[PDB]
Amino acid sequence: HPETLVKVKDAEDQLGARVGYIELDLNSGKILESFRPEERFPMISTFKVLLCGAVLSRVDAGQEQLGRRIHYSQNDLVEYSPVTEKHLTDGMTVRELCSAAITMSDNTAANLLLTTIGGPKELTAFLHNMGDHVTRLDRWEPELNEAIPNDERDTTTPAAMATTLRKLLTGELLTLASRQQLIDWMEADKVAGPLLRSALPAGWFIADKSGAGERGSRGIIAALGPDGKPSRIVVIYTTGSQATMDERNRQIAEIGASLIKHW
Ligand SMILES: [K+]
Ligand SMILES: [K+]
Repeated sequence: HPETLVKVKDAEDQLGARVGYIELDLNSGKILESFRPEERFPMISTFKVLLCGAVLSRVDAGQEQLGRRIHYSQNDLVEYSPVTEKHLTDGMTVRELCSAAITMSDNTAANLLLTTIGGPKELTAFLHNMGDHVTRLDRWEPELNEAIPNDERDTTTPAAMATTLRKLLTGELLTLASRQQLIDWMEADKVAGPLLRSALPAGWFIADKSGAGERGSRGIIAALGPDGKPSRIVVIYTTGSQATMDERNRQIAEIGASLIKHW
């Protein structure tokens, strides 16, 4: 609904930065509303859902086991690795790493998983192979969060990310076991606290992944809907703002409040 575009525009006024937005019908794939749908924005941590989608695809193809244990060392730890920093000696399984990466925003976990699939180049190849010719991952954590103005490395567009997430959560790319495992990881409630979840009415379903990077970069991807069943995909990104994290969060939430109101 255009009333939501009013809020997206208000957000740009408040943040002094670009905001990309898209609302997609989960069932049909029809774009319901958009703002800067084909402009690039850093994916930041939202790329982790795509990463684990590629991991699950390999599990489906028998090239990976969710129960496989991976050991690493202090040499592998990068900034913000809450789960991995405490399993240096125990190691972690592929399943535990995807859970840590998606639900706990663990960066080392994402790097370990990137290594298992062949790195940024293979994630990008995976994306292209499924029809996403826009999204690209070029670097590892933490450099992929640089958000350099006008840099296309590690970026997506609201439209590409929304369409790719729909394909991952519907259709045939993943087996039902994998689709649901991906959704379950996105449903866990740990990170996306003050964003779209804060605006969600009771009984509504939401599977999401938010991210924050350098230079004001922020983003969230989500599948949500009433009655514990998702029916739409929403993708919001912004980069370049000098506003506080709290200010950026409030704007994203206000956009969510509007989307819900005019559902
Ligand atoms: K290393
Ligand atoms: K989540």
